[PDB]
Order: sequence, then structure tokens, then C-alpha cells
Amino acid sequence: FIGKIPIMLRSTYCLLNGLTDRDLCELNECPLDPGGYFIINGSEKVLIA
Amino acid sequence: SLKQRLKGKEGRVRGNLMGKRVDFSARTVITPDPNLSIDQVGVPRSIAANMTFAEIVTPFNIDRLQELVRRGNSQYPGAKYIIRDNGDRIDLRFHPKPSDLHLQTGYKVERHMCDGDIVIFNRQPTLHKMSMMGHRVRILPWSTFRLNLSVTTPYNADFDGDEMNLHLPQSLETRAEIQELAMVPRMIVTPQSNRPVMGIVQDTLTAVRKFTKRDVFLERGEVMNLLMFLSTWDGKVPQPAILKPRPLWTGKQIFSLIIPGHINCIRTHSTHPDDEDSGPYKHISPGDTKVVVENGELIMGILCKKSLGTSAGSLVHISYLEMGHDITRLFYSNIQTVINNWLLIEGHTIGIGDSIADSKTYQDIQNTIKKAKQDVIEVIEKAHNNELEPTPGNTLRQTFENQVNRILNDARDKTGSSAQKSLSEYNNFKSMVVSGAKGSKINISQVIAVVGQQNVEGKRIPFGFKHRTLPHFIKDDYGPESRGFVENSYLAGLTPTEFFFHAMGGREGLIDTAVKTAETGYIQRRLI
Amino acid sequence: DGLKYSLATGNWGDQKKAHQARAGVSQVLNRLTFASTLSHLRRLNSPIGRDGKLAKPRQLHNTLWGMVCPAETPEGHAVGLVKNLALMAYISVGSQPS
Amino acid sequence: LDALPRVTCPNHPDAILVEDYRAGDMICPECGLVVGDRVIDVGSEWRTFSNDKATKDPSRVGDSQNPLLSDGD
Amino acid sequence: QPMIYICGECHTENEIKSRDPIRCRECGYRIMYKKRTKRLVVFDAR
Amino acid sequence: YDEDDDEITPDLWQEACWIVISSYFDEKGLVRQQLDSFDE
Amino acid sequence: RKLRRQMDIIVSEVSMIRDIREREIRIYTDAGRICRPLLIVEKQKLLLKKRHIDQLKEREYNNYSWQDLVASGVVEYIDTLEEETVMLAMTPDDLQEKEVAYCSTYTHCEIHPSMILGVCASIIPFPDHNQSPRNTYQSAMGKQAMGVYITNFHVRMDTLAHVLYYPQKPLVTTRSMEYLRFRELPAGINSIVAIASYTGYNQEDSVIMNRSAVDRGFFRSVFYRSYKEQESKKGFDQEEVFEKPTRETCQGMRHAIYDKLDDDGLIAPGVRVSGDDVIIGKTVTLPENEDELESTNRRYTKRDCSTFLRTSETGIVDQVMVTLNQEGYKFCKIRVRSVRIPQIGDKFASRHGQKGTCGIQYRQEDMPFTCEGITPDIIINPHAIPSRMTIGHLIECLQGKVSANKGEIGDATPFNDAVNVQKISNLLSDYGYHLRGNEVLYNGFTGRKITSQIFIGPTYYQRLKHMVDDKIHSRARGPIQILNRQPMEG
Amino acid sequence: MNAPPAFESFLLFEGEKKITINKDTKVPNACLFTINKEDHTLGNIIKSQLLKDPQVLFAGYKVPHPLEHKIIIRVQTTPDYSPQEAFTNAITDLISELSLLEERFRVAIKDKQEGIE
Amino acid sequence: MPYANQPTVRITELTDENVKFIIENTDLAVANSIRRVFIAEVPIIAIDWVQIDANSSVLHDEFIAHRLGLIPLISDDIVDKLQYSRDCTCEEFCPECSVEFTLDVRCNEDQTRHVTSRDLISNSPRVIPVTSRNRDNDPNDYVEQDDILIVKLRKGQELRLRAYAKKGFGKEHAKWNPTAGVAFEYDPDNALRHTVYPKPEEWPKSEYSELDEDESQAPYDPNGKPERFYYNVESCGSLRPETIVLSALSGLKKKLSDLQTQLSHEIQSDVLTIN
Amino acid sequence: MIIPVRCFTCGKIVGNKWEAYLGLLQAEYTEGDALDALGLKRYCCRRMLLAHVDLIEKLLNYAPLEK
Ligand SMILES: [Mg+2]
Ligand SMILES: [Zn+2]
Ligand SMILES: [Zn+2]
Ligand SMILES: [Zn+2]
Ligand SMILES: [Zn+2]
Repeated sequence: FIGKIPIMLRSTYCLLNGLTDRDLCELNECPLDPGGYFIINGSEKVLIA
Repeated sequence: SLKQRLKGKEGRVRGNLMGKRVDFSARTVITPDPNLSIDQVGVPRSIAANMTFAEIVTPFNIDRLQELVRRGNSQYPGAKYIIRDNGDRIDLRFHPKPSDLHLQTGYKVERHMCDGDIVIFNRQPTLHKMSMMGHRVRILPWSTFRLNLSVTTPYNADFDGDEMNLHLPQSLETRAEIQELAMVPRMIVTPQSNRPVMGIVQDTLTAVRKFTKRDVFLERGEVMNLLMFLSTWDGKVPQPAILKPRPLWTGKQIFSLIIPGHINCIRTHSTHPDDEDSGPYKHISPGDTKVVVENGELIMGILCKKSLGTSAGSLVHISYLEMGHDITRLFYSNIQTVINNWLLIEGHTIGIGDSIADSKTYQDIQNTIKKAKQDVIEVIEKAHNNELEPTPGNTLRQTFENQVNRILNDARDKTGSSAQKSLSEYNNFKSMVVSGAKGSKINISQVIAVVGQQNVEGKRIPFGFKHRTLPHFIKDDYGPESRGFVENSYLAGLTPTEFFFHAMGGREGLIDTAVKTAETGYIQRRLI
Repeated sequence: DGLKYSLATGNWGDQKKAHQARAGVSQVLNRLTFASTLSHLRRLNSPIGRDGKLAKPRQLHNTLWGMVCPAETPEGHAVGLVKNLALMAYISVGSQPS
Repeated sequence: LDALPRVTCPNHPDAILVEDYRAGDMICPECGLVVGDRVIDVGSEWRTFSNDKATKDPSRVGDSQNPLLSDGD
Repeated sequence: QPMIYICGECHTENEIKSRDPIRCRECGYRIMYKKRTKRLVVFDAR
Repeated sequence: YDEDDDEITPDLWQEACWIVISSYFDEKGLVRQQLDSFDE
Repeated sequence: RKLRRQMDIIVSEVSMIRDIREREIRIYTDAGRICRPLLIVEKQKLLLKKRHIDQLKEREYNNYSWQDLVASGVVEYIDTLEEETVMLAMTPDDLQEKEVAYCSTYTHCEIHPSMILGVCASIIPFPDHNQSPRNTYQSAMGKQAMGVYITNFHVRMDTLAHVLYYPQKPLVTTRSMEYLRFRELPAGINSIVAIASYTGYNQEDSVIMNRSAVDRGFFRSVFYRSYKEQESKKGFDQEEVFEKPTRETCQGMRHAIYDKLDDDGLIAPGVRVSGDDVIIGKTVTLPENEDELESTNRRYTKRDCSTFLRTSETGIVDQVMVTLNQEGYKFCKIRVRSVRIPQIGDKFASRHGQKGTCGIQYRQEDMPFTCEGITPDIIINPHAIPSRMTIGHLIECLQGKVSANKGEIGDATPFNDAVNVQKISNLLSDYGYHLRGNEVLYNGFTGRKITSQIFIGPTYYQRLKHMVDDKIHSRARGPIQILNRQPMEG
Repeated sequence: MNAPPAFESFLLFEGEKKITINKDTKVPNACLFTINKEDHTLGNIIKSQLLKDPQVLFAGYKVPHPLEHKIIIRVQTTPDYSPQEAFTNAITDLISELSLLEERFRVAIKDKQEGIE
Repeated sequence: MPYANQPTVRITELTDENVKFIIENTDLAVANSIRRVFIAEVPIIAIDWVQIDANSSVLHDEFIAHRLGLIPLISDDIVDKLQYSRDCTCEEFCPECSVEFTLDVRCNEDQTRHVTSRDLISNSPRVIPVTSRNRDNDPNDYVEQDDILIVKLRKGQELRLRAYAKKGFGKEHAKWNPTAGVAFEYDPDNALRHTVYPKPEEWPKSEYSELDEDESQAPYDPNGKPERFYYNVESCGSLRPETIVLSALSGLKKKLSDLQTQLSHEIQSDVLTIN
Repeated sequence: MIIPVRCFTCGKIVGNKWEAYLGLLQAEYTEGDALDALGLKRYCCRRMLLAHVDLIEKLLNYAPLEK
């Protein structure tokens, strides 16, 4: 074990990607959210291009 | 470092000693309110109750003030504090029996603002001296500062959510000084350019020209209603311009009541109408378009920006020099009130209808566009043969670029002139342009006729790509559309190139606006 | 912590090698309205001197056609230095030239 | 006037003194009494700025340095 | 008197009436919710 | 099925094209730019 | 080119350009080039055929997709360097017209022109009848129009959130909005709007509003603010604790009442709070004994640092959550709900960036009514139109009128052959209205008709985050900066 | 909230007074009537009833500002017929005319409809 | 007084919801004000006080209180028996100035439940219920006749609250409206030119303009005045149309009478230039 | 989320007519006619019911068989 890497939401390593509309709705995470943003210390943090 | 703390902005001198934050201040959104005088401002009850003014107790006002102490703080027109001559300051919320706290001459009482205290009202960035002026507060419901619409102009306020700052002076010496010097009625004609710094605007400005037209007749019933709003009415209803079949007052006649029976303006008339330089003199059918005021009565001709507006030679300016600011004061409020209410029966609007014209006009315009486009091909054909012959003060490229620009400008101007003519009298769009309310001839040209050649940095669209402006065009195409001419009008939509080229030219306006505010702010500062 | 720090603060580098060259590359995702969130995820930024540099990198260059939204910048300060992709736009993730 | 950590009520000996934060004044419950040497958590004054540029915080005038793990600071 | 503390995602009370840890027994979640008061509140329909 | 020989009417009403465009967004994210880079 | 379209070279990641006047060919496979999809036209015809379209419709049960479409090699991704070299055609129409036109050499074709628009410029209807800076102004205001912003907002504790009660999907839509899920989650309301001067309370970028409409719930919204507070050991001899602070033991004595708190140390869901009430009672036991010798009495063992409400006049406590944070400490979030009813001073905008303040509101009685009695929900001042030239504002409106009568959602696609002026006006007359939108209006105060007919009809409007109660402010004495001895920032 | 309670739009206060009458000084036999806590609804119809009377020289009303429910009616009559009497007659006649409308309406309603209940 | 006309009425159409009529030989100001009264001054009963015991719906608390306010109430019973809350000697509320409503529902089934006016009941005797399914099964079925979906609930969610309906009127809050709307028109041929048409041929003739089936479009008359007003009031369901109009006329009559009694009181003391 | 009782603009109750509209469109495709059969004769009411979005259903969908 070498460190902890922040995960960008609903990318291939964020566990939400493998689930369908009903499953995300069951997890209490909105199906229509776009994702792609990091979550750090309780805040969703998005990078600017 | 110690030097840095001292330095510039937010430094001990400039950002702090020379300009500190102050106490006794209020700030909120603004909305328009025709019903206020000019030098009035409406203040929210919450803002009026929270802020305070120190009256000192005299033998002849003690009883009223004692009542004010008795109202406490829990209800609006009360008092915050009472200060003893000894130096003691006393709160009026904690003490269980304010009645036991008997007042006496020499105590100061800090009471809530009420209808009639004077404040400095202000909009930053404060560009000139008329941007910060004294007003009378007027306490009313809901939470914005409400201010008469004609005061927008010196301030540059556009109740699109602009803020204002309010400041309340505390002593009688600062109240007298503001009241005498800074007051809005004193601010009417500007020393910068010896003209009236505030004129009639927006609806009142459109509604008045429409009202002064000699086609308008009012029944006895509607004349009474307008007379009812007027403040300084004499009590005598003027002799109707038509006695029979039925009693009628003309628009100009009722307007002669709202001006102070003394102002004596001649000329100021210059609407487009009548003619340019000599037509009315070609025997003189009096005028139908030229204004005349005698003995404080509007004799003939309708009103606009030229008569009624900020122009140095107006009804408002001549009245100010002649009648004096307090009478000009009642004249501003009255003109809006009689004119807003009449508008209230009349109405004013603008639909798509005011922007559409007739079939013949479109065929004529399109035929005008087809001629100009053919001529540009003609210049290009002449240019490629190497027979154009450069103008004596340019290169061959510059002559071509000058020449096509001359033709494409000439084209827009012909079709533009054609639409203004093709329009009728009822087009509300023409009513807003002609009164001088908003917009211009070129605006009319753009919605209905044709938008024309977009620009950047003073020349046609650049070759962003190698020898092209967009990938959609052929290389080295010097025609109109490819170099950024917009053939259609905002009423008929734009093509994709035009939309994108229009977007380039709209941007140049955004960058200029952003930069300009900084350099002027700095150049101004160096001068003072 | 070194990555967690960079993402949280917005600063650049491990702090020892400066931070001012890539200031504000990281942000708290705005969510005022679904269009707002969706717009911030599609934001594009463009580096400058910081306080009044007027020149060509601020207006609408012709090559933007179809990449960057033609009409969508902040109304003040960075009035052309903040761009947005159009809709069809893409960004190549890169690949081995081999 | 060296005895007042808050017993400076001239008319009657005090039991409690209340802070009317919004008014910036020190008030005494059972008479009238301001004696306003207004501490408004004076600690609040450096933390006043926010809307002006910060993040990097140019206007900072002191690092916390965590003193409660160190004898020296 | 108890303070209920409705659990994360099983919503069996917690009777948390002491300084004890706010972990809900049986259910692994550890985020809470204080529950609506028995105290009445009035709303005008306006 | 397509054959480029028995076809005689290659035209098609470009109001059909939203079906092409929808298949773009329906497949691509609306915000792949972010996601593909982190996956890469 | 043949290999890249055959998939032997990675299409999205490889650009390939020839610059023939310098006789060199550069190829790029690096990251960070912006590229877009385009149709490949060959032999002066489309390479994409109707067979593919029917294959795309087939996907409701077929596995055929966009990636299959690219592999057919009928579309390519073209970056800006390569876009410098192509001969791009605007539409298949022009590509047909070429038999008379100047160019017959096209290589690529636009899949549709409105795609040159980014997300916010895509919510706005008929943008080309807008004078170009209006489109920039809306795209900004569009981020400030509050709405329901995700659907799971009931279990989120965003620091600050604004939700509208009754969003509605835009009566007149742009085709693009079908892919912004904007229909699923709207931003404003479909209002009944009139362009009239009225009693002139709406001069200069403001609006007259229907009070009965704000009353029937119109543009009514809820506002949530979330407060978080942490306990923290934060030192060797400091303790923070949630408790009910008392003047018998604690040191803070802030006149704010502590009576509303629960025994735990923070208030429970449903209680009403105001601009003085304490939401959470935290205290900091600090010296402990370092004042040696009977320095007990009261207000000694511990200081107060609890979190209250200066903020605003506020509303009702929605939710209180006790949990623990990343550090392990006991941590709280408390959400406070308020219901904002549109009032003089709030800011709104139509989709053309016709932003504006509310100048006054009138009950249904006063508003000028039509034959039916449809009293406007908003009156925008006519003068906002001519200098600003958002004619699109009028076109959206006229189109929205036809949609309401037909009951069919319209279509504000910015580039089509729908000759919008003549065609819509013809449809609108057929429904039995004046063909160009005017309606004979009556005066609410005296019952007399308004002498000019008023252009009246529906338009999508937006409520903004800038509510007026948030921005109001005032001072009298108050806090002093003793490092400077002047008033506070704001 | 800075806004007033909604009932404040019509409800008279314990200290305020429902009507006040003050004489003019500009012209003879003229009067000005102030009605407090009222709207265009009362004001507009009474103004019209006074104009109908041929012994009224002038009659009119306005509300000075919409946020402060108050109306004023200025009336002027011939120097032999008080504006107070005209104001009284105009109201009483209007009540009578409304009552006739009311009576005629119910009878019209009766006639031919068994669905009036 | 010699100048009062002879205000005549004619009723064209009457249904459960509409009342369509013409008033003739009266003044425009009477017409406008009688219309203003139909919206603002007609009293009615509506929910006005709501207290929520337990609310677990997926909709927040004031949202529910709001929806409850707006439901119409069958005030077929003379709302005059029910006095205004301000006037009544009682502390806060009572049966003599209030009606009481109560709602208690929970979703025990696995399928989604709808909350509607049938579940909301008047503790007060059945004479003042909600508008849905009371006096009639009604042969014109509104499939569910649910009046309004107040909210939706799922397994485990519940809603328990109380509500107090009171008399109030339209110029206070929109809920106290007896009208869904009111049509109003006068002089449909524009004989009086109170509106001025540019290109008069593009205007569609109105339902009453047919008297001049002629395509000539608006014959002028300069000695005309307003005459013959056309109304069409439509009820919201809270009160039968003719009963709203009669209550409006009488209430307005009480209102003027009050102004007379105040005016008489002014001249009860000092004559105040009465003659 | 969830139809507004009574149309903002006019006053006509419009929750009484909601589910019937959705039912009728599921049965019969003629949305203009469906609004007419429902009785919303006028376009303010027609935009109300026509352009409303039922967001409540995504909310009911959440796991929350608990809150
Ligand atoms: Mg402005
Ligand atoms: Zn004391
Ligand atoms: Zn659990
Ligand atoms: Zn009672
Ligand atoms: Zn409606």
C-alpha cells in the first residue's frame, strides 16, 4: 500500500459506473447527475480545463 | 512589511485614512416609483427603523418626543435611545418602565427616521458631483429604495437590479448644508456643460409626444381625471378647444396647465419632420411639427427630446432659469403624473407587428441587395484583370477594400432609408424612435431591413484560417458574405456564418466595455 | 496527502516549487441549477497576466467555429478569457505514436 | 479605574452585564447603562475580508504555527 | 427524556439519551437525524 | 443493410439527422472530455 | 485517410493534415486537441445513406450504435488544424445546389449548424433573432436561474441551495434541449406576459407583476442553508462540547436566547428560528484551573463559542444530522428551509437576457384583462425591446402562443426553413387571434379598453438567486475594528 | 419580512378614521373628500355618479400612491348647492340603482330555469 | 335622483359552472366595479390555518400547507352565518367563526398512494365539504374526481395534520376567489373608437360582433356612449355562479351603505358645511 | 414536482384534471383534443397542464421507504 488516489465521480474506477438507473436511485444518488468531478473533504471539486 | 501596509489600495493613506468605511449607512436594490417627487426617496420600514437621528429636546417639542419615548422601540415611529446631558446613554428596550424615565430640556433623543429627514443617496462608482445628492425619505412597504424615475439619468441607474448607497447625516449643521447645497432641485442644471442634467425619459417621454399631437381630444370626464393628479392647479378648468357638438380639450391645451405660466421658449422643434432647412419657409403652412411656447402655453407642435429633454435650451432648462428650482421641481413631478395617467387610458406597446413590413418593400430591398452584390462581383472582376487603377492616396489592396466598403455601406443605407419610409404612422417602433425615447434609425434598419457588414478593429472579418474566414468558404473569397456581411435581418433570422460573424462584432463591444471602466477610473483620479 | 492537498486548495505543485503558475485550476462544483453544474463541467480556461492585459487573446478568433461556444463568457473581468466547449466538441485523450 | 473587568455600573452594583453584539454596546439589564469599550470578539476583525481576492490570502498577518504542540513560536 | 436519533437507513430509533457513541446498534450506518419535535408549529396556508 | 448498388434514393430528409445527433449524445457522455482523460 | 476510416489507426486520437504549398505532412497523436464530428462527403454526395438511419432507429432493440456509425467511416473527427484544410459544406441542400453554385469540391459536411453552440447558448430560443451581446448576457443569467438542480436534493446538504416549487418545461423548445435533460429538470416558468407601458411602474428594466399569481404559488420557491459545526479536542487542554449553555457555568453571555436548544446542544427539526436564535450550543473548556484560587463563582471553567443566526430573518429548521467527520470527531449539519415569495426587488429574466427587477405587484383585479379575462402575470416595458433588439423575445412569445392553443410544444431551433414570421402568424390567425399577437386589452381601474392593442402571450421566465432580502443592509454604530477602530466590512 | 400583513390592505386601524372632510381655499363652494383604506373599486364608481349629476361643476378622484391605501375625491358644485349633499345623493341613488339591478337579476334568474338551485 | 338609469339585465346561459349575461342601460364604472367585486369582494370559506403533526412525504411542510389552502370549499351554506375571525368574541378560533378539517393517511400497501380531498374530512357537519364527490356522483364522470393530488406517499411514509377554514375575500389572498375567471366586454363593434385599429380587416370578429354579419367592419357613431355590457362569469366550483353575483351585488351594497353611515356620522356632530 | 392546484394566471382549478389527462394520452393520441375533452378551453390553462413536468416520480423512486 503506497497511497490514496482521489476518484473522479462515475469514471471507470468510481463504483457507480456499473449500475443502472434503479440501482443508483436505490443508492440515493441521482441518475441524472453528470459526474466527472472529484469529491474532497465533503466538497465536490471540479477541475477547469 | 510596514511599507507595503502603508502603500496604495488598502494602504494606510489611500485605502483607509483618505477613504474609511462609515457608520449610518444603508444599501439596497432600487425600483422605479412615479409617485414620488424628484427629490424624494422611498425607504423600507426595516431600514428606517434601524437607523437613527439625534434630536435634542427643546421646551416646545418635548411633549411629542416624550410620546416618542413612550412608543418605545417595538413599534415603528419610536425612539432607540435617550442621552442625558450628564453624558449617559440609555437604551429604550431593556428599561421596564420608560414612563418612569422623565425627559427634560438638554437630553438628546435618538429617534427612528421619519417621513421628511434628509439623506445623501449615492451610486458608486461616483463619476461626477451629481452622482451623489440629498433627498427627502418617504417610508413605505417592501424592501428597496424607491426613487422617481427621472433621477435615473444623473445616476445612470437602470432598475435592472442596480444597487444604491444611502447615508444619513446626524447634526443640524450637516442637515442644513445638505439641504441647501446637495439637494436634487439644486442639482438640475449641470455646471459641467451648462445643460439640464435630467430630462423626461422612457414612457413619459414617449407618452408625451403622443399626447401633444393635435389629433388627441378628451371628453369632460377624462379632463377632470388628469386635472385631479396635477398639484399646482389653480382651480379653474380651462375653456375647451371645442365647444360643440360636444365639449373637448386638446392635448396641447391640458399640457399648458402643467408648465409654469411664464416660460417663453421659442424654437426647439427639431424632430425629423417638417423639413431640413427651408421647406416650411416655402410659404409657411404654419408647422404641424415646430413647437412654440408663449405666456406659459403650448401653442403649436408636439414634444420630444429636442423640446422636453436634457438639451440645453429645453422647457425644463428655460423654466429652471426663469421660475427657479422649486417651481421646476413641482413641474417635473406634475408632468410625469398627468402624462403617466393619460398613458394609462391610451397604452403603449411593441409586438412583432411593428417590425414586419409589406411584400413590395421586401422585393425592393432584395432587389437592392442583388444590385450591390452584383457590383461587388463587378469590382472583383475589374480587380483580377489588373485594371482597377489605384486611388492617388492608397495601394491597390486598400483601394479595393475602401471601394467595396463604400458600396456595401451604401447598400445598407439605401435599404435602411427605404424601410423607414415604407413604415406607417401607427408603428409603435416609430413612436419610440421619434420621441427620442430609445433606439435609433439604424436600429429600425437592423430589425426589418438588413444588418450589414460586421466589423473588427476597423476592418472586415480577418482571415483567421489561411486565406479564409471560416472553413465553409472557398479560398480567397473577397465577396460580401465570406468577409462577414450579414444579408438578412433580425426579423428574418441570420444564417450560420452571419450568426458567427455577428458574434465576432458583438464581442468587440464586450472587451471595450470591460477595459474602459479601468482607464477612465484611473485618468479621472490623476486629475482630481 | 500531496494530491488531496492540491485538489482541495486549488494551489499547484507540492508548495515548494511555487503555486502561482496554476492558480484556480481546481474549483468547488457550482450547482445552482442543473444547467449550471453541466456548464461548469464544460468550462475551459485561458491563462493571462492578471489585471488588464488587452490584446488579441481575448476576442473571438475564427478557429473557434465548432470547438468553443461563440457566445458564452463572463460579463466582466475575464470577458473572453473564460471559454466553453460547444456541444459536439471533443478533446483527444492522446495515444502512443508507435 | 483599574477595577472593571465588567463591574463598572455607577448607579448600582452589577450582577451581570449583557453584550448587544448588533449595537456594538455594553448594556446593563436593570437600568439603562452603556459603557461601550466594544470588544466584538476583536478576533473577528482580521476575518472580516472574504469577497476580495484571497485563497492564497495576501492580507494575512499571522500564521497559526500550531502553538499547542510547541514551546516556541 | 430520550432524544430518539432516527438512524441512517433503517430508521429504528436510538434512544440516545446519554453521552454514548452515536452509532446505531444493529445497523452499520452512523449518520443520524434528530426527528421532528412533538412540539406543534402553525402554518398559515397563505 | 446497405449495398450501394440497388440503392436509387440516397437522399434523406436532414430533419432525420437528429437521429444521428442523438446517437452521438446517447453514446458519448455529455461530458466525456473530463471522464476520458481521467480514465486515460 | 483510408486506414483511419478503416479503424487501423485510432480515429479520435489521430489527426492528419497535408499543407501542400509547403510540401509537408504533419500528423498528431498528442492529447489536448479539440476536435468535432463531421460527415464525410464523397463524389459530391453524402457517404451516409438512409439505410444507416433505419439501422439507427432499429437500436430500440438493436446493439447498433454511434461507434458502429464511425466504423462505417461515414463520420470522422476533425481537429482545428485539420479544419483549416477541409472544404466544409453548410448543409446537404447547398451540396445539391452546387450545380449552379460556385463550389463543387466539398469534403465534409456539417451534421447541423446549431451545434456550434455551447450548453447555455443552447437553452435559449431563436438566438439568431437576438442582437449578439444578448446571447452572452443570457448564458450568464442562465447559471443564475434557480430550479430543481438535481433530483435527490432532499438528501443533499449543499451549503446553500435554491429550489423552485413548480418548474415547467419550456413551452417553446430548442431541439438541443432534448439532450440537456432540461425537460426533465427545468429552470423557470411559462408565464403570461404583456409588453405594455401600464401605470409605468415598470420603466427602465423592471416589471409589473400579478399578485394573485405569486399567491397561487407562481414562482414561489424554497431556500435551504446548511450550517455545520464541529466539536474538536484540538489541543492538550482544550475541549469543545455540544451542550445547553447556561449563564451559570458558560462564558459567552451573548444575549441571544439559548432556550430553544435541546438538552443535547442543538435544536430539533421543525422549530422556528429567527435573527437571534441559537441553532447549536458549543462550548470551549479552556484554562481549566490556570486562574488559581477561587476564580470559580460562575462563567469560569469554559468559554462559549456556539453558532447562532446573524445571517437573516430566516425560516424553519428542516433537518439536523449528527454524525462523525473524517477526523473521527462528533460533527453536525443543520439545514434551515425558507420560502421565498417573489416580491418587489427580486430579479427575473426571460431567456433573451431581458433580466429585470420587479417594480410593483397588482392583484388580479387591477391587471389589464382580455376578452376571456387572462390577466398578465408580468408586464415588461416596451422600451426594453428597441435599443436592445431582442426580437427573438417577440418570436419566442408568438411561437409560444401557437403552442398553447395547438397544445403542441413548438420549436425554436435557431437554423431551419420554417420561415418563422409568415408561417407562425398564419397559424396563429387560423386559431382565431390577431395573426401577429396583439389582443384588445381593457383597463383594470376604469374598465375602458386600452386604445392601442397589447402584444400579449406566453414566455418562459427565470427567477434568479439574487433575492432582494439577501442584499438589503444597514448600520448604526455596531462593531468596531480595534486594530483600526472603524466599522466592519458589511 | 418587511412586507405588511395582507389584511392591512383594507382593515381600518383603531386610531385611524374612515372619512375626513376638508374645504378648499382656491375656489368657492368646493370640497375635498378623503376616504381611508379603500381602492379604485369604490372611488371610480362614485366619481362617475357625481359626474352624471348636472349640478356638479367638477368631480374627480385619485389614489396618491398604490402602496398606501387611501383615495381622495375632489368635488365642486354651483354656489347654491353644497358638494356634501351631491355626494350624499350620488351614493343613495347608486345604492338604489344597484338594488334595482339586484331585484331585476333575481327575477331574470327565476324565469325559466329549474337549475337555479 | 333624476339621473339614475333603469339598469336592466338579461340572462343568456346558465349551467353548473357558467353564467352568461348582458347588463344594459348602466354605466361603465358600474360594470367595471361589479366585475372587480366578483374577483375581490365576494366572501367565501377556504382553508387558512394548518398545523402539521407528522409529515414524511417527499414534499416539504409549507408546500403541503400551500396546496391545502388553494382547494375550493363548497360554501353553498350561507357564509354569513360564519363571522370573520377578527370580530368574534372567542379566543383564536371557534365553531362559530371556523370550520375544522382533519387529515390522517399512511401508505401500508406496496403500491403508490394518492392523497386527495375525499380523505380530507370536515369535523364540522356535512354542509361545508371539499368540492370533490359530495352533492353528486355526477353523470359527467371526472374518472377519479380526485379534486387534487395533495401529495404522494410510499410504504412507510405518513401524513397527519389539522386545518381550520375561515371566511375571507379575494382582495386579501387569491385562495379566497369565487371565480375561476370572468369575461367582460362592451361595444364589440368598436362603434365608439375606444380602441383604434390599424388595418381593421385583420381582426377576428367577436362572438357578439355578429349583429353586423357585414364584413364592412365597425360602423362609426360619434354621439354614442357605453351601453350593453357582456359578462361571462365562471365559477371555480366553490359556489354556484348566480349565487356569487347576487352575493357580490349585496356585499357591495353593504359596503356603500357603510360609507353612508360613516358619512352621516361625520355630520351627526358638527354640520361640516353639509349645506 | 406535482401539479399546481388552480392555474397561476386565471384561477381555474387544475389538479382535478391531471391524472385524467395522463390516462387519456396513454389511451388516445390527440393531445390537442385531449386537452379539449378535459375542458381547459383557454390557453393559459392549456400551458399549465400542457407544459408541466411530473418530477415527484423520480423522488418517490428513491430508496427512502424510510424517509
Ligand atoms: Mg445600469
Ligand atoms: Zn445597572
Ligand atoms: Zn440502523
Ligand atoms: Zn369565534
Ligand atoms: Zn388559466
